[PDB]
Amino acid sequence: IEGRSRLHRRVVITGIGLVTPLGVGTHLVWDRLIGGESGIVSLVGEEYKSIPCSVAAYVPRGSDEGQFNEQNFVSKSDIKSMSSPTIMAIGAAELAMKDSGWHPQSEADQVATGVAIGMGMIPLEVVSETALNFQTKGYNKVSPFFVPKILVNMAAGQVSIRYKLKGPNHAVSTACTTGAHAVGDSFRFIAHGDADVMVAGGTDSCISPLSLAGFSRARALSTNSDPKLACRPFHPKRDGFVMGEGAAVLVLEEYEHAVQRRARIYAEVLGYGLSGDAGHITAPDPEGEGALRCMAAALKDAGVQPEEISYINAHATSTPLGDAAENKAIKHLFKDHAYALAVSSTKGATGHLLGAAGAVEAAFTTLACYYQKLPPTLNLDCSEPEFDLNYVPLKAQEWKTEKRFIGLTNSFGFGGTNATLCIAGL
Amino acid sequence: IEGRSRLHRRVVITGIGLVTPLGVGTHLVWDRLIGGESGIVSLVGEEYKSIPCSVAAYVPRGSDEGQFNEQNFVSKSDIKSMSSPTIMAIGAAELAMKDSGWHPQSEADQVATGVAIGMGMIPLEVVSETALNFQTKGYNKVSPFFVPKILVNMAAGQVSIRYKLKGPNHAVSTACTTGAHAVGDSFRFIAHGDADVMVAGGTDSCISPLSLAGFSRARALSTNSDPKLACRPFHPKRDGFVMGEGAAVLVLEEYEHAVQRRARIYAEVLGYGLSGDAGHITAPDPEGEGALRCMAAALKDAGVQPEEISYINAHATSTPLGDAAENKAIKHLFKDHAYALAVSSTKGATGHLLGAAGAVEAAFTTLACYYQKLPPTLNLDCSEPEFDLNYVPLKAQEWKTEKRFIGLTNSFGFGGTNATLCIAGL
Ligand SMILES: [N+]
Ligand SMILES: [N+]
Repeated sequence: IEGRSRLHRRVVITGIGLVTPLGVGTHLVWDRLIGGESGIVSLVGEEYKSIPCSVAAYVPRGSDEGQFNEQNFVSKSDIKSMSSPTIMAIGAAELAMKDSGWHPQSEADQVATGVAIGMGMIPLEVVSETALNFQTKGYNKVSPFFVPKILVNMAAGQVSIRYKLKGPNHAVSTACTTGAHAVGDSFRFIAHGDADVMVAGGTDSCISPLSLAGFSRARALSTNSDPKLACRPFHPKRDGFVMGEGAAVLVLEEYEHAVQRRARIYAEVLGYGLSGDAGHITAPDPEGEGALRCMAAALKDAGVQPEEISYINAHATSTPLGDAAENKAIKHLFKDHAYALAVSSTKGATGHLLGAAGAVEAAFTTLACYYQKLPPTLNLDCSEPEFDLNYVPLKAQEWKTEKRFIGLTNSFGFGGTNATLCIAGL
Repeated sequence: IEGRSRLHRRVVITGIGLVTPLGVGTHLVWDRLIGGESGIVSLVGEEYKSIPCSVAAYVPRGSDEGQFNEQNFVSKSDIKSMSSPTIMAIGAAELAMKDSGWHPQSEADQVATGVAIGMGMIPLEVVSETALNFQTKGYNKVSPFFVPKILVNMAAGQVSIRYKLKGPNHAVSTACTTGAHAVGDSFRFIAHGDADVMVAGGTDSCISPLSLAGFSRARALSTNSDPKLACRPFHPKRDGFVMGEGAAVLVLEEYEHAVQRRARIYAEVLGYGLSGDAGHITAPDPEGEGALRCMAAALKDAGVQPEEISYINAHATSTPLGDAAENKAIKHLFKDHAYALAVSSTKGATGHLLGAAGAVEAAFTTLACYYQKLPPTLNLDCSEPEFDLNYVPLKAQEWKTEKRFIGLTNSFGFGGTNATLCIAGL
């Protein structure tokens, strides 16, 4: 005959694990973010000679609290067999599950818990080094681990294997929209009943001369040699994004499941919206039409009116055209209400985490909901007349409301692929 | 706290586009498959001399009907900006949309049509060739299109741009499960209301010395030098898969939407199940637990009892362990009903299309429903005691009886990622 009705369950976020250029550990990173810190640094080394971009954002490595020590998460042997983004994902997943208090042991809990971690790009250096090894030293020098090491889905696979997660096992690779799709897809799977818990997020760790060359050739990266100033979303002098690396993982969980085990609940995922610009492979719709459609779709999924939104964590990566288009979309969707909400882009602090960007920013939007405090857009000391909203410039803002705090987070990628998540306080 | 009831719509398949080693074009490819043909051939090229593998399945190229002519779909200029899998996906999507009669022109129809095309692995030679170019000829000799060519989501992106498809734009990358996830995710998006039409599928075209070396070092590939016999799913002498290339795209469409425009409908997508083995990085569970769980999840999603299944298109790639494990899962789940259904693997005809495998096999299962005719498992002239089911050996079987024709198609991937689709006649 026709469609029936089915139960659509409620989904909450009960844990967050962050491995980022601001540091390692969700709450330390939040403190640093709110305090106006940044992990953008100058490139070092002759190997970056000739490339127009001279800055990036690295995960700080070492044994100190807040630094990333791979050995805390994977063994020396495991290091050789997995890629850098996979290792970061395992770290972030470990931290997220510890943050959530969810460590499935029984077969039932194992099968009820899935993984949806995406990666935006293959580890290019693993491919090129192996090719050289193969071409010079022959077949027998190729590692039996080569293929599993290089596959985009192996962050999700290894997290599943290492933590015994037997539910849905999914991995998206949608360029800079990856981390948002991972969270949204996990939300849908839980709402649908495929799993009661999902370990969701994104990872990327591919800063190298070759990758920076590629993105510079696509004219995507900032050419500013000053790492303090390079990334400045909405700023008149913005000149391209700054490549970062890291992983962000969130534990999503069915609402009753969370309540019954007395989990700490940060926020509820209310809606997920998706669209395509269908315009250009790298340039965004200049009017921001795709961004408007995915934000609108997220609001429709959530059953929320534009007027009910308090905060938008913008994608705004510090590009001339990108930031302007998103700003346009926000103003066109929210009309007079655009002046009554707050928008900020946190990429000034983290850099652009590529496949992890949408997940890290879903984490920051979740924490903004939980704390009703908004992280700043760094470096925004002035703006053009077209940028006339509250972008939380420079300094964090309190945002207290007695009504429900509801936020959106946007992610857009090459290929014109767009997603928005609608996340709310409880 | 437990959630709210929402409309869950019905979803049908109204077009199929195939670019495969059996040829190009829907009913042509089906005819060849049903006729017992195969596209597996000897590897040609001196670059393959050192590697143990000697067979593969290529898309036949040329201007004859049934051959792939890239110039029919993409300009000579656009070719340079796109990878081989992207080009095959464009061809497959155009053919699928032609087959469906869906060419959206209105703003409403364009926004209602999304794209979900995945890719398992980008061609490795694009990376290593660019690396060499960068090293020896410098930054300013790197193609500005390098990053687009190495992104998994570019097939979905290009299909969106080229056919102005403005709905959800999503690209999964779950190794050999990719094509199944793309169709299932599309099904869920349409059922949920995100889109009324999705152009869904998978593409891969990465046969190269390094890729084959990788799979050989992983002990995944048949070393049989006879292309007529190399791939033989369920056979006593099976010894690894044969790598293929290609793309398969299906137009999924909301049921009322299809009826209203008087679409020709092939089949209904009833359910989608996902699981993870959480075991070995490349091998499936020897007892097929994960496979059992994803099949069972698909039946649950579809609202269908095991006894209602009449046909399974097996993932069975022609590996000792994998084929036995899937067979075990089928027997464990269906119990005595396992002897009442039919199971076949079509990889003897196409080879293993990697990220496209689950989509091509979804297409074949869809056509099995439509025609009530089952494609054979090639080369199965005998079997071991444990393989005691009806595998449609050698010759196609008519399947016109019982009640509703309901099929399953299974796909399994490295990282233990599993998916099943349940697809039925109407
Ligand atoms: N964002
Ligand atoms: N299959």
